[PDB]
Amino acid sequence: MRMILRKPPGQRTVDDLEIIYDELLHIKALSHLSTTVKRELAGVLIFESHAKGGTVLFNQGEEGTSWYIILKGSVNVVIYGKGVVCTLHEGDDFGQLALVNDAPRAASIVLREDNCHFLRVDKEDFNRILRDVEANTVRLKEHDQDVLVLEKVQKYTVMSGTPEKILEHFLETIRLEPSLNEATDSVLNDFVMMHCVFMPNTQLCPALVAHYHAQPSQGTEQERMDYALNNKRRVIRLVLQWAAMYGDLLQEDDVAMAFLEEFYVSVSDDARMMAAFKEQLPELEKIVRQPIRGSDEVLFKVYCIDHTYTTIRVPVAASVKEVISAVADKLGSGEGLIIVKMNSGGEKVVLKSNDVSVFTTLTINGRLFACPREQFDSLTPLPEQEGPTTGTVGTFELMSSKDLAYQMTTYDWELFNCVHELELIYHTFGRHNFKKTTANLDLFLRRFNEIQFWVVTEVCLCSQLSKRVQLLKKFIKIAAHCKEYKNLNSFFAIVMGLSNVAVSRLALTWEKLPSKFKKFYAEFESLMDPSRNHRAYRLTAAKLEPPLIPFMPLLIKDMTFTHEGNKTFIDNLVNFEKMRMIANTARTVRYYRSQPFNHQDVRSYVRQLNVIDNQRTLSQMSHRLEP
Amino acid sequence: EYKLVVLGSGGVGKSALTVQFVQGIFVEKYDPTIEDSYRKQVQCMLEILDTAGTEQFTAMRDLYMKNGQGFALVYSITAQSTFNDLQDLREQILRVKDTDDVPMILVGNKCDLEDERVVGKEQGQNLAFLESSAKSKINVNEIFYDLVRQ
Ligand SMILES: Nc1ncnc2c1ncn2[C@@H]1O[C@@H]2COP(=O)(O)O[C@H]2[C@H]1O
Repeated sequence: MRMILRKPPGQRTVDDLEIIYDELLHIKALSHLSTTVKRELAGVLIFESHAKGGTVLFNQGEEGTSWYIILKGSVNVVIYGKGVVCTLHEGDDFGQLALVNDAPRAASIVLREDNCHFLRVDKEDFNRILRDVEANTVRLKEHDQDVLVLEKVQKYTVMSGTPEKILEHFLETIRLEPSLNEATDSVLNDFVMMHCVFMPNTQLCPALVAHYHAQPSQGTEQERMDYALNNKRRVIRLVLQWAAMYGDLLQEDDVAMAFLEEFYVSVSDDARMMAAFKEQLPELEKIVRQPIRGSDEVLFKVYCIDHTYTTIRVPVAASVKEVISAVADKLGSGEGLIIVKMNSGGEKVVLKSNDVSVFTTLTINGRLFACPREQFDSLTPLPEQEGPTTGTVGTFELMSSKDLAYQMTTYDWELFNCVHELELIYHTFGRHNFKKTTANLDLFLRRFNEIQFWVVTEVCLCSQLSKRVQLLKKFIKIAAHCKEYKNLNSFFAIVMGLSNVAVSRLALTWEKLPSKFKKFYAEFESLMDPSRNHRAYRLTAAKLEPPLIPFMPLLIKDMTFTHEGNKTFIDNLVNFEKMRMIANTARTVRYYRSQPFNHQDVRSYVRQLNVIDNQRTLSQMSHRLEP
Repeated sequence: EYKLVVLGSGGVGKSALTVQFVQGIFVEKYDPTIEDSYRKQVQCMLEILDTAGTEQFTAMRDLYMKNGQGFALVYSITAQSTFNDLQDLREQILRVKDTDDVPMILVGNKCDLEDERVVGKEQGQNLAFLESSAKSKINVNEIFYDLVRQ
């Protein structure tokens, strides 16, 4: 029997094959497999034996060549920096990770006791027979606690796990090979982008340091020196991807910068000893409208009930609590202030002490107020919030439809490029949870409303009917040119401004419009059809090539519903399926900005719009133009 | 074909209700980027147009109001502000639609937590009405049943 299972694959007799197969029916590790697969395994399963407890089956960092099933005895699973992580017993199997992923062994396997017997399947036979059917779901345990769930959906992907184990997995499976230089920069990208949700820099940086200096406990001197070198190379890759992701944003994180400066010294010192990291050390050396930083300072006016104000000097990322303290400083206070946003229409929101970077979350004409709670209901808007009272048609009517659209798209691109991928993450999962600004995203999202209300404002401030028909004609044209430049955001903003109740009301203006532009607009209005998950827009944008500005409100919607629709923690483990979904939606923005884009008077007007955002005012203006 | 619209302020559970109706949180992953994301079949097909996450974009609710045929005016019972905010939305529908009467439903979400409750049942009685819960599956389907009747 043992001699039978020791015979090579092409040496076993028909009777040998039949007697083995009967025994495989008693192995629970093979019970889920089909009859076809099981009889193929009868001519492939090698018997292996070891006498001495403490014998090492394989080392962590070694290339994997075999999958094992335990017949008799037990083994320790040993991971560098953790020691014995768990013990595998009679009936358990191991070693499929390295074979499926084509990655080094994630752990060492060491005999726990004397006289251990194993059934083994070698690499070539495993890929032929088992790769598509064996171990489609793998849940790894450490100290009887579930620590990682991998699923074959071709390598394994992380479904869930602990932050530490997820990082450990993503490190272990970094592809170093130069031909695979972008095929790893995409796998790590999910972790690198999303870590702030489940493993902030305060944990990640210490973990990276511990990983970098972790030495092997198994193998000869040469083997150990090799395992450690590749480990170090992999950690460096991670750090490079992490530093590239953040870019200039590292300045907001003292822990992250302190780590990067210390990490660089460690790599430099190791390079002087081992003569290695020749490619990666100079890349690490480089790292060691403009985008607004959280550490930037703003002069912001906070108003009192009587409409006098204080100018406070605080960081962009300052909390409401810090704002209150700055106002209480300049005014001298111990009188229980609250901060409240107010619209042009009188609508008020009390801000929590918890709220961070609120300056850019205001409406177009919103102002910030400080008062005791009993003053809240008596607050009234400033005259400055109510917008212009005369139009600017005389100015921009003398400008080309094409030129306006171009200068709009140029400015939109500057604003869109200022937005960091991480700002989309902070905005979705909530600013207060990160203490970071989303100021660049906030201002770009505000521009949608700015363009929308610009249209409504100009139409409603145009008393002459004949000129008002010319405005509708011009806006439709500007919208069309914006769509040509693939600026879909400003396109939908103009079309929605036209669809506004104040504008759509003007029957005498719409009736007197040429059927050509009435046809144009009807097509534009159908592009925003919400039917079948905004199918009309989604297909339009899918047809377009990279350099484009997407319909931002829908992107924010996708992001919101991914977060509220899916849980961040499943069974106390990080739901990485969700993390991967959020990351894909954010990378969508990276795809849109992957390619670059191809009259001072026109530039000035477009970048300095004055807008009425008070809907009641705009309706009243519309009702007196055409009763 | 039918189109229903979920309106209300932020932090009210609009999105939680929408997902809990069309599919269900946890049991299945929720992908909001595919055609059938907001569509469910009950014998008629419902398209839910939710203003969750887009509240700052006034044009987005208006477009949804225009295309809508039934309206869910959702508020929270942990927040005083949210029932007060419903007066405006009610009127805003009767301006984009350009009609005289629109079939709608009032919804008081988040009933499951009573120890944090500050609003009462009393207020929403006179303006149907439910004290539904998205996270506790209370009256979730009810909300979207009534609108198809009306
Ligand atoms: N917690 C764990 N972490 C890593 N590997 C484990 C764990 N528990 C069991 N193993 C098995 O140990 C094997 C070590 O080599 P592989 O990476 O090929 O595949 C691994 C798994 O099959």
